[PDB]
Amino acid sequence: ALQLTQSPSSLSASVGDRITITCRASQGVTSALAWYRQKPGSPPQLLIYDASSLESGVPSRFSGSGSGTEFTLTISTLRPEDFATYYCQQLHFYPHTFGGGTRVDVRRTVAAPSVFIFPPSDEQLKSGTASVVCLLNNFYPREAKVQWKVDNALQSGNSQESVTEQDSKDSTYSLSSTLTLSKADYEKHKVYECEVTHQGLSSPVTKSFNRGEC
Amino acid sequence: RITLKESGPPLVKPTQTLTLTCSFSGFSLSDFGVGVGWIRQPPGKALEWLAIIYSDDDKRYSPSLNTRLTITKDTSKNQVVLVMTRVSPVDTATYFCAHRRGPTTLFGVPIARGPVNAMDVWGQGITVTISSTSTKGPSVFPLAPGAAAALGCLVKDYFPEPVTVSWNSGALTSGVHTFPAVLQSSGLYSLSSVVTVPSSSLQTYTCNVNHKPSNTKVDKRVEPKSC
Amino acid sequence: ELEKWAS
Repeated sequence: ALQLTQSPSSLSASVGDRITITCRASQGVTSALAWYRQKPGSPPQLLIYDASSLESGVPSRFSGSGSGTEFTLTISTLRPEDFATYYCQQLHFYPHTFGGGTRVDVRRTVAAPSVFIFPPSDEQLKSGTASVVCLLNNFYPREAKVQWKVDNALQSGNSQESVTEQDSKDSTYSLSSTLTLSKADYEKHKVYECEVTHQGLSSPVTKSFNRGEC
Repeated sequence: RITLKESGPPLVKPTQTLTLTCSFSGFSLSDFGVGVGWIRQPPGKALEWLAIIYSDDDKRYSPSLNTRLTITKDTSKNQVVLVMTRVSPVDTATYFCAHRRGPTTLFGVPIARGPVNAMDVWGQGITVTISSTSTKGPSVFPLAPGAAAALGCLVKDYFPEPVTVSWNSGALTSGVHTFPAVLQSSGLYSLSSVVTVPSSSLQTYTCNVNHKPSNTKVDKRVEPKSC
Repeated sequence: ELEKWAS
């Protein structure tokens, strides 16, 4: 079906800035497009309907323009409540698609993550499972990539990660990634490595340990 | 003033049928051209359109979910119901219903269609978790180690959410990061809580974990191993 | 297909 692509997917800014988010459709949707702002924990809120009409009760700093395949939302003077995720929605064709969203967060200096790797506890091992956790602490911007390697084999499909919300004092994020293996598989290898790529790191940093080394 | 609110079960098991109700006030589903739609949002993901129904009773569904969705209205009760069959874990999401305006009329004559291009009022959303797990308390394991040191606790295999974690009975707050839990393929949640301290403080560190649902409290003191 | 109120 019809594709709606938002740009950028993520954007950093400060109070008082002017930002503009754009949304492009794969086929023309005339003026049937709406913009929403969604704050964490709340439902999306309508800002602009029919590509450019200002929704009632919505502050005038919000503006929408465009028609056909290209639309833009601009917030002229960013206020603290605007740090949020914005979505565009097309209503010309069924299904009524939403774009992928664009996250707007507090800008600050790039900060590389402090990385730490934790081996599984002997207590967990006795239960038959092995969790290897990697921590990326206080970094910025949000995008980071974690790659697990076991005896140099690239791992895939056996890890999960979660990211904290932007810290209200730091403006940094932290990320936890868990590699999970059976105790048996765990025992069949030695070098457990967490490789981290991030904008603040000149090149990838790797933190690792050799299993059983005492 | 238009308001909508979603209701239904917070927890549902795979293969089961999920029935969600949207009760609203401020408009009638008998008003001209009005619509009520459903949109969902898996945790951390984008909004996904599901279906919509209009007062003249036309219905439309997401093509990807068409076979599992039924939307219906009960005009006299001011409710719209969405029934999803055969749910699976990927259906865990926050589900929202929303109002869609019909064209503006002048002396009962449609003169403006621009107002239909948006879903203008939304309900708070209802969180639905799809898992076959029964209530279960977490196993708590230690996570042990600019020149900052890190340690923590891995709160593993519990259900359902939430769990609370604090450090040193609430006295340790700076440098603490408790991550949002991930729902494992097993249907149980898992989360880590860590804390960073000056590589010298290694002071004592104990995480206090509490999963109300299963009556499971645990205090786990964590230290820099090696006996 | 085209939306209900379609253009």
